[PDB]
Amino acid sequence: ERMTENNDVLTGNLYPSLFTDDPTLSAIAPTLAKIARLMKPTTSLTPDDRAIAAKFPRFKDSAHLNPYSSLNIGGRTQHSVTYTRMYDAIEEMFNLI
Amino acid sequence: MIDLRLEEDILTATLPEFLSTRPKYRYAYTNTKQQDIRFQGPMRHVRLTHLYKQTKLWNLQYIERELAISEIDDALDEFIQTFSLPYVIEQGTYKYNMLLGMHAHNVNYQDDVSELIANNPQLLNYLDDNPFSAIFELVNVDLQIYQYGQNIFNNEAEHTILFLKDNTNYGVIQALQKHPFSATHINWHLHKHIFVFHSREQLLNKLLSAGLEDSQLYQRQKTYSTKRGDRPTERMVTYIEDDHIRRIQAVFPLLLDNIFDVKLHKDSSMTWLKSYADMIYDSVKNSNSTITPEIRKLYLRMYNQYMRIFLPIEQYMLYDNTCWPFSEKITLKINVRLISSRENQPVLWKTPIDTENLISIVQPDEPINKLNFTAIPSTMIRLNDNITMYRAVKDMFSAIEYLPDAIENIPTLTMKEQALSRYISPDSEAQNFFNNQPPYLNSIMNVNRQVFEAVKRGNIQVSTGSMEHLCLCMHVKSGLIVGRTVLIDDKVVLRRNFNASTAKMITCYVKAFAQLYGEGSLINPGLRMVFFGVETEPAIDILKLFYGDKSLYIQGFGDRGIGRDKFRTKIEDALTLRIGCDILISDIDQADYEDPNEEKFDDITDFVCYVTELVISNATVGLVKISMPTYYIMNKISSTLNNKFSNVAINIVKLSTQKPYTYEAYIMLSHGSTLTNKGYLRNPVCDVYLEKISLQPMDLKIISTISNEINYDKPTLYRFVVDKNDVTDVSIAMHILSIHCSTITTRSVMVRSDNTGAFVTMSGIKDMKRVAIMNRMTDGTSANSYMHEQNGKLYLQKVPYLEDLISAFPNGFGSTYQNDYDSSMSVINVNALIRQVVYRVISKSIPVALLESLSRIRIIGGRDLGEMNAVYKLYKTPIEVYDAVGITREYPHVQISYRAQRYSFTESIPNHTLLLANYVIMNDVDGAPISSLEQINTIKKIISKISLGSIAYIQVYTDIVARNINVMTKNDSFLISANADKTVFKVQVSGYKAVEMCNYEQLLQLVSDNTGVNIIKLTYQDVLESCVLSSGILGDTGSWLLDLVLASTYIIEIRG
Amino acid sequence: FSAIEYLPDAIENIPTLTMKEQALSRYISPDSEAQNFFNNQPPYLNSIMNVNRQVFEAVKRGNIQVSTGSMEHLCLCMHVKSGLIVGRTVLIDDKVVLRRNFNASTAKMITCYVKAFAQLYGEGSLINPGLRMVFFGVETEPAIDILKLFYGDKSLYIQGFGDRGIGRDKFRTKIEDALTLRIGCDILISDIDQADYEDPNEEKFDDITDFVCYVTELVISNATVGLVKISMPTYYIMNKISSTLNNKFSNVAINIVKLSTQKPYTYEAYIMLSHGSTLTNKGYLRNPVCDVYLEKISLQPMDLKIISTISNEINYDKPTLYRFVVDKNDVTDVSIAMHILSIHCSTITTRSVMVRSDNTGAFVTMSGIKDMKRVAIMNRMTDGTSANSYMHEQNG
Repeated sequence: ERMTENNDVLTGNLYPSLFTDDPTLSAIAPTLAKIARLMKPTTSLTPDDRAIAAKFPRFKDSAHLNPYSSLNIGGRTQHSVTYTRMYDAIEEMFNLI
Repeated sequence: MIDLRLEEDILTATLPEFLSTRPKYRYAYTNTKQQDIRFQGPMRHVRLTHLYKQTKLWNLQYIERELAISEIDDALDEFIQTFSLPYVIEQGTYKYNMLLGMHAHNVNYQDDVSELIANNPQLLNYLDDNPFSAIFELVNVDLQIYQYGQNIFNNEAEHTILFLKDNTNYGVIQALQKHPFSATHINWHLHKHIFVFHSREQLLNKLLSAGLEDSQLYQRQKTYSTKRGDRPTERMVTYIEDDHIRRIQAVFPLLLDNIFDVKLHKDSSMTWLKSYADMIYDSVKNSNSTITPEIRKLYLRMYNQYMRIFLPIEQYMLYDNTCWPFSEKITLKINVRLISSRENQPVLWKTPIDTENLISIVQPDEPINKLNFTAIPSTMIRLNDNITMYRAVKDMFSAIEYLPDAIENIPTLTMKEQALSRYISPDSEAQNFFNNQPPYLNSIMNVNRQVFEAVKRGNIQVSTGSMEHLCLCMHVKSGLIVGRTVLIDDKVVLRRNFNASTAKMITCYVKAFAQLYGEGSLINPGLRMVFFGVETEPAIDILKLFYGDKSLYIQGFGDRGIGRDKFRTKIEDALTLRIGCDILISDIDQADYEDPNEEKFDDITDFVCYVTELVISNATVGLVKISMPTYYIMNKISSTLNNKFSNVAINIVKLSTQKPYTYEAYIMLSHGSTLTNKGYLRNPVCDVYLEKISLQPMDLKIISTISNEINYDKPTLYRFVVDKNDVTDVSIAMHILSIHCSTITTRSVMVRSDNTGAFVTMSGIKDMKRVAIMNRMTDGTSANSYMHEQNGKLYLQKVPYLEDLISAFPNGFGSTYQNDYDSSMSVINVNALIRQVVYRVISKSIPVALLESLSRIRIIGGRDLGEMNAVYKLYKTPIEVYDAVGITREYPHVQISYRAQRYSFTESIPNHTLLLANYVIMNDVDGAPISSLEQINTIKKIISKISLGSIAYIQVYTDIVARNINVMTKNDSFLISANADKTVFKVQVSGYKAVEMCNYEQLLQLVSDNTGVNIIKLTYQDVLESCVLSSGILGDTGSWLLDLVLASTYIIEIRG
Repeated sequence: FSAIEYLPDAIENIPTLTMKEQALSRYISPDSEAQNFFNNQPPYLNSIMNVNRQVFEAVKRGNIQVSTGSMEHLCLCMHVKSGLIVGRTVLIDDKVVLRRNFNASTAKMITCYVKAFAQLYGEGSLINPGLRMVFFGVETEPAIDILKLFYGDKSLYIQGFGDRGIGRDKFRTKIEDALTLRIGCDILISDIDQADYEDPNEEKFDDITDFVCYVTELVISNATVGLVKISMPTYYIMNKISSTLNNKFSNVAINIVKLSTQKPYTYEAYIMLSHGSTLTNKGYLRNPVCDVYLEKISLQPMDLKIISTISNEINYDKPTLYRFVVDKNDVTDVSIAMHILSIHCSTITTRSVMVRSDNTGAFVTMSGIKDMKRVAIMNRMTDGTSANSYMHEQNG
């Protein structure tokens, strides 16, 4: 069945497959989880105190997703992990091709 | 589930534990194709972040197959030298708290407090208490950490715990107000941690799991068996003003009694919780309830507070002061005690007869009810028709032998015309049905499989000549090795074609051999024998494989080489026996039934007499198959004994291998001496074939439409399935089934991940006894409080309440283990069969015009009152029972009185009564035996107690046929012993000690001078009718004694 | 497998209202919490698991010999499934799948079997070449399979009754069992708790007594020897039993019996019935077992403490066990710690480790259990002329 291209997915109780944790996903069909895993962000959900502490409008105990990392962990400058998350991605994809 | 934080508290000076030999884990593997690897010990906080890629640990959770073991080990070793934690050792003792460390490694140092760690990892160390005070004073932010569940290869945080900046209570309430999904324990650890969930309906399951855990904890606290820990209660608090979650949490602390088979039989349990939490608003809001009535106030409180924790009177004694200042000594629990099913094995019910109240059949406006219902498939729990016919191998070789009974042997035209008339008469269809409705050959296949697979891998020993060494020598080809103990290694090719004649021939061999000379073994060091079977390919090979030290000469005759070869004149066989052999056997049916004319009758008689002449002129001993078997033929045989050879004698014999219901017999000939009888007049076997019976071969029904009708005897077995969604049809179904079936068997399944698709099963067999006992169900003043049957039939209104039904729905319905081979055709022992034949014809010899003969039924010989099947007068007739040990009671709704006492056989007999007694006067009143003279003396005692319109019955063994057995095979259910080798015969019923059989002559003279008392004998037309009107056929370790027992006992009736 | 058996002690057996009201008052009385604690504070079932593991792993690789019928040949026949080979000596090679569910009733039932068998006739072995027996347990799935695996030359007939198929099935009126014994069997056993403790009224008391008397009538009318589980067990019931001996059968007699498998602190007992002769007593008045249940005790189920704060105080009896760790860096606290521990514990156990490549991170351990004897012997410690050279205790 040619899956429809556009779909009213994200709003309401109908989640998209191919993006569940469910390690069975990895077991049954490799080379697919080996892709979906390369996409999940996995950074943090750091809240935002300074926003509310000035009585801005926010849902109490809100959060955000900084897409990136730091570079000054206690003043030592490790090597910008996002570079690794990018490099292994490229490497894996070209190995597959 | 949650707060598995168990204060492991490793010590800082031992964090070099890291190099542990592959820290203990937990592997599992199921059809979900998961590769789950739980982590045991202090390592449930480690989460394989997006680092560790290309490590072995990753690349193994793509191995689709089952995971080898060594891989886990060496990969873990390869992983442990990469993983690391921060720590610093210093002077003194310190604990590590093992939590912020694992976390700031779990997330690779990206949240603010991690900066407080990576820059200076002493703050992780801490003394006796409060591993967080310094931190919180130094940072002043709430600290959030996650919990990534088991099955390491998962990374989504299913929830998150959260520590508070101010361990006091006020801060707990404060932080709980926000964070729209939250919960916290009652343990002191409350002060240090709150929970935060993800969704609305992620709370529900956690709350229910914690509730089940609190049930277990309350239980194990009740008996003061509290483990080495703390946390008085497990339940939670929350501020979600959700109708559903508040309903659950309010109804919960009133059901803290039952045990909920936590995760070992996990089930609709939570669904049942939610349902019952809903099924109270229909009670606590409306009137007309079991609220009784104060539960309203209590339940309304519990539902309206959200702040107090309600502790039953026990737990409150432990929850002291340092938690929620909101609690109460709750009490007045709701009374619902529900049972729990065992492992997958099913459940059986024992529907009762005693009660105090009744339940209604169809709504109080209408007669007959009809539950037109579905049925179960056969791919579900199957149907086995295999009738277990044998215990250990000995039961495949027993036999029985009868001797002559008269001094003359002369063929008379009377017996000849008798036999001829019987021959041209067609058989009874029911009889055909009983010895063809299968299986029995499949039964010996079972024991053969047993011994074979047992010796192969089973611990079974054969001493090279045992009966077993024959048994596995059956259906096995070239696979035997004799190292003085039979072993099977290879060449295990196994025979086919055990077409029911092999067994008869081999049993005849073993019988004739044992009778020949001593039973030292089943191997003679050299022998000879022949065979006359119509087809004997296997027997020759069987025996030639059974010896091994051959030194023999075996060959069979008369094998034209046809599969189902009929017997036709079979004559070209005798000029072939110029051998002068040893033991001879012959298996020829000799039962041509096609246009039965007298010419064929005469020639077949000449033929069988010819075979006998041949066998007796030849080798000493040897059987022959007789299939007529009227004594007329046997008379002619015993006649031809005269004028030909000698004092050689004949014997009749039945075999345990023989199919039960046949007329067949074997005739054994020996060259030995005679016991001066030489003639056959009266014998049990011949008294079987000489009956012109006609019957209906009625059979089972597997109907699935229950009806509230007393339809007496089809018979049948009920079988169907209902659902669990609503419970008002399952209850009535099980009851209206209980009015028909003494035993019920239920099995439940769950396919629909919730209460939908319930599929509960019910299956039982309709017994005559329960129908008889519930025919009355009066409990009324001659009114239709349980009656008003329509035209012709009889229909019922109220049913004896079933005790434990409502409180079994969550669990307690079994789970359909491996086979569940629930059968259709049932087996019954010969003893129970005879009891049925008497509860039969006893019920038929009741004289006409004595049916309105009220009143008193007095019954001795009770002990489950099974005689009720012998009486259909349970309409306006009360019953009193005098019998042995058993709690005496009075049953008000069925007019049945049970009284336990010896009854002494000597009391008044009021006018218009009835006295039944079976095997009652057989038994030691105190332990001493009873002579036949004492027995007839007791009969004389009873005789004088006639009561002018009151008859009585009694059963007695008669010994008429015991005096000519002379050969038994050590049965386990019907024995016989001679005293001083011939005085009187003692018989041992299935288990009990011997009893003195009453001699014949005393009963003859008694019936001679009784003048109003008769003796009733039994015949097939009484045993076939009971076997066809009641389910079950035969074959529990008996099945060849039938005839004997049918001829042993008589019944004596006393009218006046 | 050991056991013990007691005989009657009086010549009369007549139920008196005195003993009946005694038993009734005891029945409606609640038990003592400490007693509940003693027979539930575990384990004992785990203890037989230990010896089972021992014999199993020993015969597998261990030099253990079973002569195919020994008590051991039963013991490893427990918790082992289809893994036995008899070459006149039991060997285990494969098929080593092992049973589960030894829920403390299997052991009682099997010990009852071995006792009744040994008492039946001579102790030549634990194998008869053909037998019969039944079971009245509330749930007996395993026992049947255990025995059917223990013989091998089956020639038997074993089947259990009254198994509704519920896991923790309570005893409730249990009556539909007796019209089912039309067998005339050999040795009979019955494991039914028969201890309903919920609203203890006299009606339930009377009916439960009638029930147990019914079970006894049934077993004695049937096979020669066979035990039964008694759980009350006031002699009033035993008086009624010995009475019902009269007027019914014979000189057959009764015996009381305790089993080594039985859990220690219980009130439970077994009643053994035999068809043999009597030693002219026929009555029970004075016996040790019955003199146990007839006590209205009330206590506190006090338990251990694992406290780690030593004090120079004579606190007499909690009791407890002390346990902690100190370091090696300086030695003036370890000495005083060990001494002020010695005033409380007759035995001390120390263990030392070294993680810090030097004296740092010392981690020396101390652990002991507080004994009353040392407290008593050091209560005095006078060595003084009626002065506080070792005293001047504060208030109280």
